Amino acid sequence: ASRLYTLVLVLQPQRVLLGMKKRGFGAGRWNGFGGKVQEGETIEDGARRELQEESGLTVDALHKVGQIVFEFVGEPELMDVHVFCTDSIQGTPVESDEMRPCWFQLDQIPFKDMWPDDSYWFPLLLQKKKFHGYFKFQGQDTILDYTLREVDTV
Ligand SMILES: Nc1nc2nccc(-c3ccncc3F)c2[nH]1
Repeated sequence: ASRLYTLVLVLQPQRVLLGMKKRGFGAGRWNGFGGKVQEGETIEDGARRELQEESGLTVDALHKVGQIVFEFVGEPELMDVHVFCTDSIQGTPVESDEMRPCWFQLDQIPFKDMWPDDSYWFPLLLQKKKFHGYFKFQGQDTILDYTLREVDTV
């Protein structure tokens, strides 16, 4: 019982693009760009589509960097998040009713205003490591337990 999601991080040598979600699930936290994968769509095509819908950017080749499975206690569906990065985009990040984008220097990633698991795996993404993670949450703030391991093949 799992549902597919994508997450794209635009990660350049000295800065990363994040978006502040304004409403809905995850609102109030900085995040990459992503969402649910659609019927008849590959995961990578879904990742590219979500980047455009949410940020206004067009991506040239996505790299698989991780997979994170989220369990929220008391919710039946696990969230199977496929994480991608890119360093080459076209377009200017667009603020909309759903998302406020901002570039961050790597030393200033706003972990206090992100989902708490990001503090664990974002540093691997910054060092160009690939990973498989699992995080069990109670509510949206408490990690009850987790696993996180580096892998050679996502
Ligand atoms: N960067 C990041 N960390 C997260 N932690 C827990 C959940 C989610 C999440 C957000 C939106 N849709 C699905 C999800 F699984 C996270 N996204």
